[PDB]
Amino acid sequence: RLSLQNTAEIQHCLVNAGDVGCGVFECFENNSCEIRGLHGICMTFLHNAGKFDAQGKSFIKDALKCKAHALRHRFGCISRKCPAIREMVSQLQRECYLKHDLCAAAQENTRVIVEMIHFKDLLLHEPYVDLVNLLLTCGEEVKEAITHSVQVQCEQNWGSLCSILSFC
Amino acid sequence: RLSLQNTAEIQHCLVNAGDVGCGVFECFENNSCEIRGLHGICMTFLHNAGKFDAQGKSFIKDALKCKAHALRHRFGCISRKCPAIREMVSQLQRECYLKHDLCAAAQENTRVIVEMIHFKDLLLHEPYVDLVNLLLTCGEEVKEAITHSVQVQCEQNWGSLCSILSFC
Amino acid sequence: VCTAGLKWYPHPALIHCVKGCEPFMGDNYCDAINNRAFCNYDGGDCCTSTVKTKKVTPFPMSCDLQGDCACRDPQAQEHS
Ligand SMILES: [Ca+2]
Repeated sequence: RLSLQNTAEIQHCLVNAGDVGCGVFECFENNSCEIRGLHGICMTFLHNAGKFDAQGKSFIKDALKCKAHALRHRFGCISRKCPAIREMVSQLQRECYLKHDLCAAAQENTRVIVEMIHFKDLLLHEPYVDLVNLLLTCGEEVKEAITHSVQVQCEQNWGSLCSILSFC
Repeated sequence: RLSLQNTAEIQHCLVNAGDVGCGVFECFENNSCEIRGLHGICMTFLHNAGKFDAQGKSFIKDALKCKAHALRHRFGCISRKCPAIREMVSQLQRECYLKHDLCAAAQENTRVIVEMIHFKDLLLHEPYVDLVNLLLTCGEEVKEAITHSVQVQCEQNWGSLCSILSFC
Repeated sequence: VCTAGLKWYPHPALIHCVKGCEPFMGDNYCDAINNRAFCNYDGGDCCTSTVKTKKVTPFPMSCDLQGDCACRDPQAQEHS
């Protein structure tokens, strides 16, 4: 159900905006599909890229390049349906994270990745949900730290709601 | 942090709107404190009070009257801060529900309340949060049905996110 | 009370049970069931001039204000 003029303007982005930099992901936002946070994703991670170590910086550069390149190339025959858009975006995220070794950067910067994740942003946008889903399968200590952090923010922002959702 | 003009218009609405109807809770919407759904509460539950049994209708009318009357009277010298407003709103909701026997009436119409409750509604508004929190404390069968429903819609609108948040 | 003709009067066949109207008469809630001449036309909840709030709220609101939830009381000024 994506708008045709939205398709035209987004392909104008991809043909004009270069892969390096968030501008491609800058204008992926405000789409009809309401798949938001890519602005937030790129801004937050590039703000905190310095806090990431050298391996973290290498991983974030590789992941940003992969995301831009794959979302430029694979944006072809995808159907107009927004759920399909989100589904293919999820596959692109998964591939870019898995083949660029996100989990090791998670071990090396457990505190940092805890720092970026904010419960409001996790609730609002799907890509953060995908990130935390992969985080919970990227290391026992890392998944434990992520669960502790999400419990802390969940409780402090939702009151008894957090225990209501967390039966166990 | 509630605006003074907002305070004046809300007290004008309260002194103008009667005990019955959505008028009391209609003006309460669109406030600076972002506590929403009160107009939705009145609108939906006055839709569905017919589906409620006779005791359900009596309870729902009594609860609406209690909410309007108490929220009008106790809206006195509370501080301008929204968190206090939300706290007192939740307190009044739970007080009216307990004094009008929400639990047994919900037990008689578990399926109906399952029908009204929506994942987006609980995701958006704290009032319905208070309602469902009390509902999970209103009967083992009722809480089980509410948990089944909330899991169903939460996984419908979240997919694997709902499962990964509901650890066990 | 049975008469001398060995027949019940009033005859049970002529008598039948019709669903009554809810105790909601006079509660300012205009429901179609109570809005009948049998019970005070909902106690005046379905006529704006009669309801003490001087405004009719149908129960539920989906009920049409001009249908069965309309003012059915002839003595009301709206009918006049
Ligand atoms: Ca009535």
